[PDB]
Amino acid sequence: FASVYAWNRKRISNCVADYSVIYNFAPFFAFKCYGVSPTKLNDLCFTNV
Amino acid sequence: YADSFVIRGNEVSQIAPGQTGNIADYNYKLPDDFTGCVIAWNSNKLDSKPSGNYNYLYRLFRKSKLKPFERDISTEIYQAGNKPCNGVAGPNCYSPLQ
Repeated sequence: FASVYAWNRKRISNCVADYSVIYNFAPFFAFKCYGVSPTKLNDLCFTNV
Repeated sequence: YADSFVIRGNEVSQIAPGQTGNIADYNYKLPDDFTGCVIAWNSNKLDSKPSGNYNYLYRLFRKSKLKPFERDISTEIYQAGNKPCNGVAGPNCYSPLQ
């Protein structure tokens, strides 16, 4: 991926997504979650992520 | 109520309540109110061994979360992925023990 000088911003929309594919990765270190608790990122609909 | 354990200096700051860390994960949960205190001191001259203390273990990859003041001591069979690992399959075992 790119360095901090040029981030790769993406617009995720129109799809239906869950939290399992994010849990495919084990070495999670900076798992800090703000605003929304990690255990309940499911069953709630955003407007644009 | 006094408890004792041995952790690295990196994880020492994780004993604070209301935070997520390597220790504060599934492995160990502590009450967030935390009326008590925490006492720690360096013991690199005793616990450390020239041969390498690989006998110290910790379960990072436990499936479910933990409730404060709950014991996590069991076989801890690893069953993840989109298939029944059954503990014998082989791949994706990544056992929590380290």
